[PDB]
Amino acid sequence: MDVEAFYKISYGLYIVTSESNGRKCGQIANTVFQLTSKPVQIAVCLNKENDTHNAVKESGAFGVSVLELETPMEFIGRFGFRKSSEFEKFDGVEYKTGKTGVPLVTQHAVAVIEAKVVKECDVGTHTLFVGEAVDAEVLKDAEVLTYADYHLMKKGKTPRT
Amino acid sequence: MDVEAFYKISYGLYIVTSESNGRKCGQIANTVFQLTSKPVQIAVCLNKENDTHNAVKESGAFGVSVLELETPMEFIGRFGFRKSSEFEKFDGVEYKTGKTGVPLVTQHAVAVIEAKVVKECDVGTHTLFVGEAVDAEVLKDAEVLTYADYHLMKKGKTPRTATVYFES
Ligand SMILES: NC(=O)c1ccc[n+]([C@@H]2O[C@H](COP(=O)([O-])OP(=O)(O)OC[C@H]3O[C@@H](n4cnc5c(N)ncnc54)[C@H](OP(=O)(O)O)[C@@H]3O)[C@@H](O)[C@H]2O)c1
Ligand SMILES: Cc1cc2nc3c(=O)[nH]c(=O)nc-3n(C[C@H](O)[C@H](O)[C@H](O)COP(=O)(O)O)c2cc1C
Repeated sequence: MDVEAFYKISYGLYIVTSESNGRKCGQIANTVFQLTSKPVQIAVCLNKENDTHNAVKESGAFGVSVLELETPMEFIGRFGFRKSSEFEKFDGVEYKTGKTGVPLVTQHAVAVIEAKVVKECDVGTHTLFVGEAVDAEVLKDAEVLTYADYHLMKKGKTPRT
Repeated sequence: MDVEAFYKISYGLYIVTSESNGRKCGQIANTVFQLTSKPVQIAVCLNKENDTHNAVKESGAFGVSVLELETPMEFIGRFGFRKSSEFEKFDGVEYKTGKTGVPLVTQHAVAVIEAKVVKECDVGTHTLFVGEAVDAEVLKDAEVLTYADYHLMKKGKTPRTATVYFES
């Protein structure tokens, strides 16, 4: 089995957020997808080792920020290469509080979505949370960043509108 | 709540296949994603009213063909009918059969993945099938077709994969 075949699967790039016990958590995730339309349900798959996973497990709510094409790599690293409980990821970033109580990061976001968890599907190393959308807003007219784009950025390439 | 925000989520375009009661089934789908790496697990979300949904639930296996950017619309159309015979879907289509028994469509595919269902997550109108990948292969050196590209091209417009430029 050639693991490189899985590189061919397409994804967006997002920040998945939640808050539990006054602790704001956020992580980068590429595994975010809409599952149904009646009602609108969005799934996020988070590693059980993540602080954001535990915040979602406890609070039963999560936010999703869809990242824009021009999101800086340091912003991606702020959320994707350290733990929320060990580094204040939200200090220095613009965000607001959703109707569910989750922090919705507006900085570099084309849109934000907040959802309440209605089902958890354990898949081993990760938990697939199924959330029913409670609110969603489009914030910018910018192009979205894809996971494939991010891999081109990793190679030193930079987006040019 | 602005529904347009949900259209900002990215997806690929795939043919999800299965075989049940000696009949090959296939359906276009955009909701296919890798859940885990240890072991590799792939999720596919299918509407309960689709024949492929039932084929996967019965057989416990599925295949995924990742479509190339240049896939003709007529080919995609073969796998998008609510009701169509096996011959209507597969006649003249290049495919091979994996150890799980599912037909792996290789035509217009950049890669194919074969999986055995290990868990089902019922989400109401759809079932999210969690499959443990048993095989996977890269077949071509071509760009993938994203769901957004598909929608653009369908309307005779240039793909995003062509409107965005990366500077080395
Ligand atoms: N939990 C999840 O669903 C999930 C999904 C993705 C990543 N992650 C985690 O996120 C962090 C950063 O991951 P990452 O995305 O930077 O990579 P990574 O998963 O750590 O991949 C390591 C290397 O594999 C190659 N590679 C992997 N995926 C590729 C792709 N889609 N396209 C092209 N090359 C690919 C590249 O090799 P070369 O650079 O040598 O070409 C890349 O540097 C890591 O801690 C990783 O474990 C978690
Ligand atoms: C490009 C990229 C994509 C990622 N995708 C996911 C994902 O889909 N699911 C996941 O659980 N972690 C994913 N991660 C890893 C988390 O963002 C990372 O482990 C983060 O440090 C977790 O933070 P937390 O402990 O504060 O939740 C990704 C990281 C990067 C850089």
